[PDB]
Amino acid sequence: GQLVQSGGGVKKPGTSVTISCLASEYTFNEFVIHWIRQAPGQGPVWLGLIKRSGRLMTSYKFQDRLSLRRDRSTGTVFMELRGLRLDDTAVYYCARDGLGEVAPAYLYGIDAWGQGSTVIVTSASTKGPSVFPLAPSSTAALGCLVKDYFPEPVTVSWNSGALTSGVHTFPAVLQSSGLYSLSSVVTVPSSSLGTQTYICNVNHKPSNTKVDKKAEP
Amino acid sequence: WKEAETTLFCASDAKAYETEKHNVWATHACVPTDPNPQEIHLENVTEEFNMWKNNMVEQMHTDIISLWDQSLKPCVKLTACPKVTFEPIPIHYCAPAGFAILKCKDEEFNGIGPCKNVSTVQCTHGIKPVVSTQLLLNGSLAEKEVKIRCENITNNAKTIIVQLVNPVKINCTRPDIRQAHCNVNRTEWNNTLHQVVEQLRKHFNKTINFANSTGGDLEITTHSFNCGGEFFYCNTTNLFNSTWNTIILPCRIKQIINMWQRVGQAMYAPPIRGVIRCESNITGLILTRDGGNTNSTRETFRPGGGDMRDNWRSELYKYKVVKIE
Amino acid sequence: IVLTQSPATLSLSPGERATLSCRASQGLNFVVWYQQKGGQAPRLLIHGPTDRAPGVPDRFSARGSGTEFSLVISSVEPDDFALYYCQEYSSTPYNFGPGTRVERKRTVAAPSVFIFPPSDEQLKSGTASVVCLLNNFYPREAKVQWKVDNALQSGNSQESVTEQDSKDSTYSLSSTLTLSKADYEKHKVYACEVTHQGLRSPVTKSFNRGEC
Ligand SMILES: *[C@@H]1O[C@H](CO)[C@@H](O)[C@H](O)[C@H]1NC(C)=O
Ligand SMILES: *[C@@H]1O[C@H](CO)[C@@H](O)[C@H](O)[C@H]1NC(C)=O
Ligand SMILES: *[C@@H]1O[C@H](CO)[C@@H](O)[C@H](O)[C@H]1NC(C)=O
Ligand SMILES: *[C@@H]1O[C@H](CO)[C@@H](O)[C@H](O)[C@H]1NC(C)=O
Ligand SMILES: *[C@@H]1O[C@H](CO)[C@@H](O)[C@H](O)[C@H]1NC(C)=O
Repeated sequence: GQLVQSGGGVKKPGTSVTISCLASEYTFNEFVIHWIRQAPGQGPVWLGLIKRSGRLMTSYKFQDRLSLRRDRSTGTVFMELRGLRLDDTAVYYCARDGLGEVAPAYLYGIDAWGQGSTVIVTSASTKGPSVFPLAPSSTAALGCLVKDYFPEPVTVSWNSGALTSGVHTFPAVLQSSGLYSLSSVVTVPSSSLGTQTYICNVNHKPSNTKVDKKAEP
Repeated sequence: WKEAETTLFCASDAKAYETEKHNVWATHACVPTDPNPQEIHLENVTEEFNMWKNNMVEQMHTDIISLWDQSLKPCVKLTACPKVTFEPIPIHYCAPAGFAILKCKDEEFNGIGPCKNVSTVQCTHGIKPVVSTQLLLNGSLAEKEVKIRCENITNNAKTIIVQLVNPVKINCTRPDIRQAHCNVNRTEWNNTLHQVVEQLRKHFNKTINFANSTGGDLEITTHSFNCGGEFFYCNTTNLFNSTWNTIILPCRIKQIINMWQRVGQAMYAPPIRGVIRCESNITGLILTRDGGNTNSTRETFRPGGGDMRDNWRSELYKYKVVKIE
Repeated sequence: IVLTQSPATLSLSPGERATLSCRASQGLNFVVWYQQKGGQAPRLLIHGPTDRAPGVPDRFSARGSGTEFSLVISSVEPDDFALYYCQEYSSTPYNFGPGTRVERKRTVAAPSVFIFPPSDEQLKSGTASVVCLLNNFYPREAKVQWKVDNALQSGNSQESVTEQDSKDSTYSLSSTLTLSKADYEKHKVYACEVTHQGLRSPVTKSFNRGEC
């Protein structure tokens, strides 16, 4: 719309990542451009900014690993984040702000954002999930645990998609390995546990992996 | 009659026989100055000013932009480049009919807020549009003491503009055909740093330190300026290493420069052989403070620049426009 | 400076007046506010200085001074259920608040709690996952605590929570405690303890290793 960007993606730990942010001439000429990241389930974190003067400013907490630069030839701004760690995994935005520095109104406020660049730091390669069953108790609960796959997404259905009532498929969590894991559960009558057959159908397209696993007592 | 933004016009004593490009521009865009210019004092009147939220600055910026685009335009990045004579002349900005300029004559006006000894004028003083970073050259000086100005000193992101009261001559000279250098008196510069540290000290509460620029484009890390049509880039490391309770700066001329006025690049011919020398009055500085990680032992200030609006701001700070109705 | 927001969650019915709070460690002139929905970038609501950015509807207003600021939504619409962050400009680094989640109000609902031992299949892989499921509860705030033979497990479990269900306005939550096999084989009693408004005493669900 106003700010385009094209940052990297999967990075192995220890490496560096460079994210560019192509700006309109007006924004680039008149506005500040922040670099801001956001990890999953967390709020935004300010990393640094580039003023229209060319001044570079970085967050004290990233200054040893973070380098900002601007290209006055093309109207692009950049951030390089080095020594990547799994917890640098986040969506990275460049985003503009007049900062009381534009000519009319003199307003602060981040009014235009780039689309964001997702950076995932890990050493994991494409991998299909292992699907383990979560067996019913003694209303009963049953499910599938879909562990250790990369990258997203996996899809899960039950009984070939013929079971939607009372099903919860949790959003995936990224484990300390750098591989994902999720669970898919369903609540069902205790009377039907003896007779009704329950099968979760998992599909991880990125690895051409499809598994149908029946979890039973 | 309340502050209103409108297009001003400019006046100057440019010379029509002269192909010097400021004279050529001014001849077309500006008019001759009024022989006996009137200035009227406004008794019992207080009026607010804000140099950082001043449209006059923007108009001047736009004007100088069109000036460079008309006068200089060599080649690159998508496009003839004869050499040109470059030496800024003073420009006056004047109010049309139905408008008026208020001028703050208050001593030691820090740039923002109430001014009580306000007057009205037809034209601004003559302002030479000197393009420079980190140091302000050939500008105006506060009469009483150095004056430092900021939108909010506590916002480290916000630029600081220092106005000197004694000027410091700086002589730059080119007799490697691209190697040049600038000279200034050390003891007087030490004393300049001192008069700045005293005013910074008024705010701090903190022991002051000066460092060279941390990085960025060549234009803002060095003292970048024009001289005889050639673009100088001077290492200011020697001006800005200091800690508080003659100096030769090595310079380089660059053919490939960034255009301060738009995205792209300009490329010029190599400098002419022979004699290049500029003797300039250092009259102010643009500084930036690090913040974020200060420490009770050091406050770091570094040479700034890049947004030329601040250059204009250093001269237009005393003025505001109103719709006289 | 630092900004803190309250409450963590605001439960509201459509039509009700929402007021979100932002507190600053030192004196500020203003703060700006952002709305964020999942998967999208923040959307500026309130410019700085105040009041509100272009495109922002009338129901949005903001106020405060000094240390204290708030964002007010006069009559909440379905579109307004989202996360709201405040943001500060006093100096770098510019801090964002932790955010206040606005959700749909409902009658308190206790979770249905279930626990799942690691499968015999999984134990082969050399790892063991113990899962505690909390089904269809409200409000969203709930605390899970793991114990292995009365040893509090800290740092070695992970929780995941569904989005508020569009049909019954409840949440569900999983907590997975991860142990190696060797460590799992070494302990008998595995338990998860749940604390929640819908429970008058925290509820513990547990199992003994090797017993059906
Ligand atoms: C009052 O106006 C005079 C000019 O007549 C000016 O020099 C002086 O600075 C003004 N007053 C103050 C307190 O500055
Ligand atoms: C600037 O000067 C300092 C000290 O004189 C020197 O260490 C540095 O390398 C110089 N850099 C440039 C780009 O001139
Ligand atoms: C700035 O100073 C540092 C050391 O003081 C030096 O390493 C660097 O090259 C200098 N560069 C400029 C442009 O002053
Ligand atoms: C400064 O002024 C002198 C005399 O007015 C002039 O010769 C010189 O070229 C100017 N220098 C700059 C950098 O404007
Ligand atoms: C600068 O901003 C701070 C808070 O952001 C405020 O306390 C201070 O008063 C402002 N500056 C002035 C001159 O008021």
